[PDB]
Amino acid sequence: WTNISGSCKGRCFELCRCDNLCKSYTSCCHDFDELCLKTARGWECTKDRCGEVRNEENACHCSEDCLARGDCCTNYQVVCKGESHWVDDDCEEIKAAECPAGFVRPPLIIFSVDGFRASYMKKGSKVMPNIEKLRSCGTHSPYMRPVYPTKTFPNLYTLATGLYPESHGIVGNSMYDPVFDATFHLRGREKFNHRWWGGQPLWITATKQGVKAGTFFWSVVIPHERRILTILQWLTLPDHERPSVYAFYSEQPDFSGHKYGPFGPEMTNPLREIDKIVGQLMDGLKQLKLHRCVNVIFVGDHGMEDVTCDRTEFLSNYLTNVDDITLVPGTLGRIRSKFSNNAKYDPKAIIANLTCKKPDQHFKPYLKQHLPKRLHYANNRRIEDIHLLVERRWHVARKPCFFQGDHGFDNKVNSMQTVFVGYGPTFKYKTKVPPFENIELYNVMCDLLGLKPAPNNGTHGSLNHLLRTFRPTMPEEVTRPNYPGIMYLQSDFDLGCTCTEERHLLYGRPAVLYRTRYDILYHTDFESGYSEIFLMPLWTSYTVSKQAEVSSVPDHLTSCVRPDVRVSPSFSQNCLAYKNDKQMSYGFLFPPYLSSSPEAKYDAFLVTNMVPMYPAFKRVWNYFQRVLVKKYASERNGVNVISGPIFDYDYDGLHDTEDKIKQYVEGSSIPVPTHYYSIITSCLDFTQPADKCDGPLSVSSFILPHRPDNEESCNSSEDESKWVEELMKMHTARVRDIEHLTSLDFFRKTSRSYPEILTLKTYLHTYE
Ligand SMILES: *[C@@H]1O[C@H](CO)[C@@H](O[C@@H]2O[C@H](CO)[C@@H](O[C@@H]3O[C@H](CO[C@H]4O[C@H](CO[C@H]5O[C@H](CO)[C@@H](O)[C@H](O)[C@@H]5O)[C@@H](O)[C@H](O[C@H]5O[C@H](CO)[C@@H](O)[C@H](O)[C@@H]5O[C@H]5O[C@H](CO)[C@@H](O)[C@H](O)[C@@H]5O)[C@@H]4O)[C@@H](O)[C@H](O)[C@@H]3O)[C@H](O)[C@H]2NC(C)=O)[C@H](O)[C@H]1NC(C)=O
Ligand SMILES: CCc1nc2c(C)cc(N3CCN(CC(=O)N4CC(O)C4)CC3)cn2c1N(C)c1nc(-c2ccc(F)cc2)c(C#N)s1
Ligand SMILES: *[C@@H]1O[C@H](CO)[C@@H](O)[C@H](O)[C@H]1NC(C)=O
Ligand SMILES: [Ca+2]
Ligand SMILES: [Cl-]
Ligand SMILES: [Cl-]
Ligand SMILES: [Cl-]
Ligand SMILES: [Mg+2]
Ligand SMILES: [Zn+2]
Ligand SMILES: [Zn+2]
Repeated sequence: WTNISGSCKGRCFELCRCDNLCKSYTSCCHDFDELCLKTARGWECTKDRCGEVRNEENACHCSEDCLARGDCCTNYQVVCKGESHWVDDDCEEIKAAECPAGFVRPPLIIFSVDGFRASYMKKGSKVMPNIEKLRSCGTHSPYMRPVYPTKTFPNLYTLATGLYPESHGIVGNSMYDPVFDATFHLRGREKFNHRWWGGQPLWITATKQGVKAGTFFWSVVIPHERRILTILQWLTLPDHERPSVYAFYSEQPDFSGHKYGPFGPEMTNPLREIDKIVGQLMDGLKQLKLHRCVNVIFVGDHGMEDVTCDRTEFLSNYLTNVDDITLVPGTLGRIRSKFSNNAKYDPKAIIANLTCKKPDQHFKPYLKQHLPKRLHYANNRRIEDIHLLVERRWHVARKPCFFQGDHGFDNKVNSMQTVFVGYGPTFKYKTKVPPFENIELYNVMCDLLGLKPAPNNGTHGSLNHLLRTFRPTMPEEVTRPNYPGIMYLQSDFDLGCTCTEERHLLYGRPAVLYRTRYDILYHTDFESGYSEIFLMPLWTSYTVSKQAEVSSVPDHLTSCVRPDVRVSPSFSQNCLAYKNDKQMSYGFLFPPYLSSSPEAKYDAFLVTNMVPMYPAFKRVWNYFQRVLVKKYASERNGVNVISGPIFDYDYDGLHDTEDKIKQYVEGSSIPVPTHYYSIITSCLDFTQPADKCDGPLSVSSFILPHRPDNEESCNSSEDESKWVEELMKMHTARVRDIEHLTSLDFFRKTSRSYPEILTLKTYLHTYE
C-alpha cells in the first residue's frame, strides 16, 4: 500500500512512488497524471507563445524564466531568440569535452531504436537529417551485428550486459524455465521478476562504482517527447543528483516494419518521426550548451525482413502428433514436450521426421549442441534441446495477413543487421569503422563512463579504434612447450601400425593458457603442438603458397602410419583402437596431399599428425584439405592454415577438461573431438604473398561439427562440390570463438598493435 494523497510535485520520474515502473504493476500518486504527464499545447513553441505568461498546465514552456528552471521546449530559443537548429550548423570537431565546470565526466545518452535496419541509413539527409549529421560527423560503421535470436529482449539486454543470451538468461521474447516452472512473456507480470535477468547491466555496474544512472526503462504511457524533456531536465540537476548515464528507447521503426515490411512506402513517415525526436534532443542539448559535452550512442537492437503468412511451414505436415508438443513459433522454432511423463514423446523421432523431407524445406532441425558455435545458443536450461533454424523470409508454426515484416532469424542474415553511431567528445571525428557485434558495446560504454566492466563476452580493447582517447594486455602463457629430440627406438612401439618456422609458423607459436604437457614437433611442411594428455595435436600450422601443387598418395602408402621417435609409445595413439572401433576411422591435420616432396610426405603419416574422424566427416575434411585449401591459396596469394581439434561435450563454448569428455575411441583413452577448426590467414594487401606480408592481416575461420553422418547437409548424396562449401560457411567463426574453445592464444608475434589484433580476432567472415 501507499498513501496516494501524497504528491509528485517537483519530483516527476524520481530516481508514494513516482518512478517509471509505478504504472506497471504498482500504483502512482493521485496527481501523477496531472503533474507529470501534461500534454497541453504540444511540444513546440510558436511566435505567439514567446515571452508568455507561465501556465503550469503546459507540457513545456516558452516563458522568459523557463531556461533557469530547465523545462523549456526543445525549440524555444530557435523560435524566440533567433538561434539555429543543431542540424543546420556546420560540422565542428570536438577536440575536448566542453562541459560546465562541476561535471566530473562527459555524460552518455544511449538512444536505442527498435528494428532499425542498417540499410535505412541509405535514405540520407532527405528523410533523417539529424541522424545523418550524427552519422557523418561522428564515428559510424556500415552495420552492427546483433545476437541470436535477433529479437528485442535478448538484444537490448545483451547491449546492457555485454553477454550472450545463454549467459544472461534472456534467451527469447518468450521462454520457459523448468526449475522455476514459469513462462516469461512480452505481456504479463512475470518479466518484471528479477530472477530471469542474469549478469550485471550497465546501470548496476555504474551505481556500484559511484556513478548515478537514469532510468533504463520507460513506461508506454510516457510519450517520446516527454522522455527527451525528462532527460534534458535531469541534465540540469545539481552535481550530487545528476546522472551520468541515460537511456532512451523507441518502439519504432519496429512496430511499422511489422505492418508494412522493411521496404514499404509507409516506412518513410516513422523514420521522419524518429529523426524529429533525435532533433529535439540535440536542439535541447544546444539550449543547455551540452551539445559539445555529451556522448551520444544511436543504436538498434536488430533489422527487419519481408515475411508473410503465405510463407509458413507447418509442423503438422511433418509430424503425426503436434498436440503433444509445445512450439515457440515464428522466425525460430523451439520444441519440447507439452506434458511431462509422456512416454510417447521421442526427440530422435521428431528430429528424424523433420530432416530433409523436401528438396526446398524452409527450416532445418538441430539439437541445440549441434547449432553453429558462432550463435553461442546452447548453455542454458531455458533453451530447449530441439531447435529449428528458419530460412530467411519464412515462419514456422504448429498447424494452420496482418503482418508483412518480422525478425529473429540467424544473426548473420543481412536483413537482421542493425545500426551504430557514436557522436561526442570521446568518439572520433568523421570516422568510419568496420562492422562489429553488439556484445562489444558494454565495454565501450564502461570506458566512456570511467567504469571497470564486469566479466562479459566482449573483447576489451577490440573497439579502441572508435575512441579519440583502457590498454589491453596479452594473456600470460601458463604451460611452456617441450622441444623433444629423438628419444625412442622404432622397436619400443607396439601400436599395430604398418607402412620451418619462417615458412609455416608466421604469427608465433600459440600460447597454451591451461596446465598441461605438450611438445612442439618440427617438420619440413608443417609444425605442431602435440598434447601428451589428449594424445593428438592441439594445433597444426602450415603455409600453402599461391602456386602450390596438389599430388596424391600412392596406392601402397594409403594405410601408412608411422611411430614418431620424439614421443613415448604411452603418450601416442595406436591403429589397433581404430581397427576395433567399427564406427570410427582417422584423418590427418596436415594433409599428405600438400606434401612438398615424396620424402617429406612420410612426415605427414606420423602417428602424431593423426586424429580420430568418422567416415562421414572425412568426406568434408578431405574436400577441405585436398580441394579448398589450394583454392584459397590461389585466390588469396597463399594462406597460412592452423588446424586442430575441439572438445566441448557440455556445449558451454569453453575448452573441456578431461572429466567432461564422454566419448573415446573403442577400448582406448584417445578422446573424440566434438569439432574441428581451421584459421586461414593471408595478407589484406593480396598483392603480397602470405609469408612476406608487411601490413594488416586477413583471416577466415570455421568450427566444423564432428558428426557421424551428414544429415545436416540435404545434398550430401551429391558430389562434395555441391554441399561442403555451403556447410563450412554456415559454421564460419571468429578466431576468438576458437580461443575460448581451446584455451589457445593466437597472433602473439606480428608487426601489428595488440588492439588491431583483437579486432582481427573478433572478425566474422559472414559470406553475405
Ligand atoms: C561469456 O562470458 C561469461 C561471463 O564471463 C561467461 O560466463 C561465466 O562463466 C564462468 C565459467 O563457467 C562462470 O564462473 C563460475 O561461477 C560460479 C558461480 O556463478 C554464480 O555466481 C555469479 C555471481 O556473480 C556476482 O557478480 C555478478 C556480476 O559479475 C552479478 O550479476 C551477480 O549477481 C553476483 O553479484 C554469477 O555470475 C552466476 O550467474 C549465473 O547463474 C544465474 C542464476 O544462478 C543466472 O541468472 C545467470 O544468467 C548466470 O547463468 C549462466 O551461467 C551459469 C553457470 O554459472 C549457467 O549454468 C547458465 O546456463 C548461464 O549460462 C552464478 O550465479 C562458480 O561457482 C564457479 O567456480 C565459476 O567461477 C560464471 O558463473 C559465468 N557467468 C555468467 C554471468 O555467465 C561465459 O562462459 C562466456 N562464454 C564464452 C563462450 O566465452
Ligand atoms: C523491449 C522494451 C522493454 N520493456 C521492458 C520491460 C517492460 C521491463 C524491463 N525490465 C523490467 C525488469 N528489470 C529488472 C531490473 O531492474 N534488473 C535485472 C537486473 O538485475 C537489473 C529488467 C528490465 C525491460 N524492458 C525493456 N527493455 C529490455 C528495455 N531495454 C532498454 C534498454 C536497455 C539497454 C540500452 F542500452 C538501451 C535501452 C530500455 C530503455 N531505455 S527498455
Ligand atoms: C514420422 O513420419 C511417419 C510417416 O509419415 C509417421 O507414421 C510417424 O508417426 C512420424 N513420427 C513422428 C514422431 O511424428
Ligand atoms: Ca566445454
Ligand atoms: Cl568533463
Ligand atoms: Cl605464401
Ligand atoms: Cl591486422
Ligand atoms: Mg575403424
Ligand atoms: Zn526489437
Ligand atoms: Zn519486432
